[PDB]
Amino acid sequence: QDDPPPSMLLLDYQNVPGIHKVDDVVKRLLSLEMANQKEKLKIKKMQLMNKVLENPEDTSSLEARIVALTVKIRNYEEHMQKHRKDKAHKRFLLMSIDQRKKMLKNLRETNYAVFEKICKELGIEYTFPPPYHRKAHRRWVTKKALCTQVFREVQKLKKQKRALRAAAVAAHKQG
Amino acid sequence: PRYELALILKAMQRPETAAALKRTLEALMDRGAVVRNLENLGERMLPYKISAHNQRHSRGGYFLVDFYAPATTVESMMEHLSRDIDVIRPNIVKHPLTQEVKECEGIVPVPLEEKLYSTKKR
Amino acid sequence: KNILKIRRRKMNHHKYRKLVKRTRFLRRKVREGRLRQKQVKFERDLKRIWQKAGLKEAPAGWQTPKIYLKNQ
Amino acid sequence: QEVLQLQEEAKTFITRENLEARVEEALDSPKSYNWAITREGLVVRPQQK
RNA sequence: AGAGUUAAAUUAUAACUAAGCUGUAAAAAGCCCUAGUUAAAAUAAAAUAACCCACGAAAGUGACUCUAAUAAUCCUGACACACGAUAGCUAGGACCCAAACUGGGAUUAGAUACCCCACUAUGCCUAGCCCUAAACCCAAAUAGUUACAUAACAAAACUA
Ligand SMILES: [Mg+2]
Ligand SMILES: [Mg+2]
Ligand SMILES: [Mg+2]
Ligand SMILES: [Mg+2]
Ligand SMILES: [Mg+2]
Ligand SMILES: [Mg+2]
Ligand SMILES: [Mg+2]
Ligand SMILES: [Mg+2]
Ligand SMILES: [Mg+2]
Ligand SMILES: [Mg+2]
Ligand SMILES: [Mg+2]
Ligand SMILES: [Mg+2]
Ligand SMILES: [Mg+2]
Ligand SMILES: [Mg+2]
Ligand SMILES: [Mg+2]
Ligand SMILES: [Mg+2]
Repeated sequence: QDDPPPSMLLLDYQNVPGIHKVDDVVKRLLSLEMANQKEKLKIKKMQLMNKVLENPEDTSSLEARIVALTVKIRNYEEHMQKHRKDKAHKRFLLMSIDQRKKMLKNLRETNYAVFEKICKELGIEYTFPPPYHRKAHRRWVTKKALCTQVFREVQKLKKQKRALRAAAVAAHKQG
Repeated sequence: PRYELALILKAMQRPETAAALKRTLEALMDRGAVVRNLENLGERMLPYKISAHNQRHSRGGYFLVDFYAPATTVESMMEHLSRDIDVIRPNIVKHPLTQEVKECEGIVPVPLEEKLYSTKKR
Repeated sequence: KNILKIRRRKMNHHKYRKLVKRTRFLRRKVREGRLRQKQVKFERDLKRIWQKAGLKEAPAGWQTPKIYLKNQ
Repeated sequence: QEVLQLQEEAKTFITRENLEARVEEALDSPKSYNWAITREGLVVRPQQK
């Protein structure tokens, strides 16, 4: 988790001349201290888009959109941790995650170098969709578990039988 | 100006009022607030009878406090004013001077609505 | 007009609900039976698998849970 | 402009020093927010009483 | 979604005063630990504004305040994912008032109804389920056109 420090002097007032000469109080009113949450999101967005990107000027580029959407997503995460039962924001979160991923799968298919970088930097991990979405239910889950255990047994038994064969034939061939 | 504190104080004499205002503002500056101004709308008969702190009140002093504060803290101040027995009733509103007036360009007259029904001849 | 259709269904449904009330514990019995049957066919399906794979006993530590007979 | 404006307004804020003075000051000076309108779109103010 | 708050009613509960009060097309039963006035927490529900037509994906949302907040540089898309009115279930808390059920009173040939009185599950809060509605604006989503052109009725006709 990052920490856009309380004193950080909101985005719009950072580049106005001679700000640092002003007395403590006004500096304080322009701080992230007296700020909204939306100001901390503006800051977080700028900072991320500077760490991660190449051309922070292009809003249009896929990568840019992915970074922005990722800020929004981390924010819904926070909100959802506080309000467990808000179903509306759960919707925004899951939805907006799917949009991120759609865009990622679109990067990977077009500019791969960048996609690689982004996944590393935002810690997103890109999984390929499965073929066959099916609901794993009690019967199937159990049966499959069994079939897997059966398999592991059988091939272990073939291994033991081949150990016995090798030992027998070797101790025979020697004398 | 960011928040507006509407204070309705129990109606009292000079010194005690002054005291209540002082301790109130202090509490505000301790929750991290910066106080812009202090306005006094006078003491009046309350519009209806207000029951607070085992007292049924008729009159009250009225004050506004404009101040900037970190978003987190409104709940805190609110808690504080709640348990002060000298406050008849507290409220904290987003300061009305933050919202700015868009321009009514005028009243766009709405024409009667057409084609709600087909051209059928009854 | 259309209600004639609705009315029909209405009646059907009523009569059926009524019937489920009368026939209730008969129905209970039959459904419990079908659940046992289900569990069994399941077990057979599993047994069949580990046997056609040449094993004799079921693989180590295999209890074959009761899924359908799951307490209501 | 905004930063300069606030720079000005900051001279006037209430502080640990001004508390005593300012409070006693405000207790002296009642203000009204009241005014009425006329069918014409005109403002009418009470202080002429 | 959270947290905080309450104007109008209503009620526990006393204080006076009156013998009745309630109730219907009309009565009865009920109550007189009742009624009118004066005082009043809790709970629940949110006149007027609204002759407005906003927000939300839909279900839904119209007392007040603050915090958080309303995906996508915006095509379609599931049986996958996440939601989903009322009713209903589990557990704990609430209970003004309403009320299936039930018990009384009428009504009636009967009345396991409509009407009257009481009262319960339930409506509320917390947590989990349940996944249904005439969930219907009975009109699929996204772009468009007003050309051709009336089965009937309805909310005019059509293209991709
Ligand atoms: Mg039939
Ligand atoms: Mg009670
Ligand atoms: Mg009688
Ligand atoms: Mg209201
Ligand atoms: Mg949107
Ligand atoms: Mg789609
Ligand atoms: Mg539901
Ligand atoms: Mg319920
Ligand atoms: Mg319960
Ligand atoms: Mg009850
Ligand atoms: Mg009743
Ligand atoms: Mg009866
Ligand atoms: Mg809640
Ligand atoms: Mg509906
Ligand atoms: Mg349909
Ligand atoms: Mg569709």
